[PDB]
Amino acid sequence: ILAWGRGGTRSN
Amino acid sequence: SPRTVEEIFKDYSARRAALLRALTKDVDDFYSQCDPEKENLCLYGHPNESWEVNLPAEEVPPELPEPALGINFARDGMQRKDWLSLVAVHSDCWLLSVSFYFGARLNRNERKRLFSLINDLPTLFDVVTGR
Amino acid sequence: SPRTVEEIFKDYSARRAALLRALTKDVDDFYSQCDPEKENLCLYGHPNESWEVNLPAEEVPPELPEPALGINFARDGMQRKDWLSLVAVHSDCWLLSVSFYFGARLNRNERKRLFSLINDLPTLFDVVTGRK
Repeated sequence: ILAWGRGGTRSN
Repeated sequence: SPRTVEEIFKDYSARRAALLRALTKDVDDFYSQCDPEKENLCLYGHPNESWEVNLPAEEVPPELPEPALGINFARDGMQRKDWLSLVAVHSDCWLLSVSFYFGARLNRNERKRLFSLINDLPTLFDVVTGR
Repeated sequence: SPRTVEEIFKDYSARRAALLRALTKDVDDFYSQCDPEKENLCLYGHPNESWEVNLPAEEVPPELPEPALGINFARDGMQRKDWLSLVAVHSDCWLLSVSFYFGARLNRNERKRLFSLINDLPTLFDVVTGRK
């Protein structure tokens, strides 16, 4: 389906 | 801030034109600015028809609804047309959120009128996917 | 994920019912949970009709559009009725955003139908502010 391939931790 | 149906649609149309340009004519510039190496980035469209890739807003909670956070983190891990398609859908949602944020005080008939105007333009998702 | 206008609108109605409860029947619980000392918190409504005040998701970008971040930071710097109105507007916008995320593949006429169903429900802002 259509989904983000991966990601990253929210910056903080 | 925009308050009437026409004011809100003028703002919507200009922000949409910005985002459409970022996703089509300026896409290589936009793509390159969404550097996975930087902190989390968002794509904004502004009422002067300029687009901007930047960190989320300083002020928390934001005055305006904010766009999807961290789109640069997903850029390299999927097909480019799919990343652009998902940026487009989140950007479509953000436009709608901004307009009905400004339109909070509109009544039910006025809200229908605003949506019908917005619904007169193709969405970013439809243009980007060629639908 | 919801795909038809019927599925998307039932998902919308369920999230909205949860948020309406948070801002009316359970407003004292919601207000108390939004402690300005804590990290940034948001108000989520889910399609099982549950509401929660929680951190945002750690991994970004998110699958769904996210609600307004850090609403607790503003709680004590304004009148309570105005803070609740602001939460209500942002929660109305979030609900609309989620539905039209699921509805990305709908055509123009289906999008018009979806909005008309949503527009037949009073907004959280109107309920909270007492507008009719």
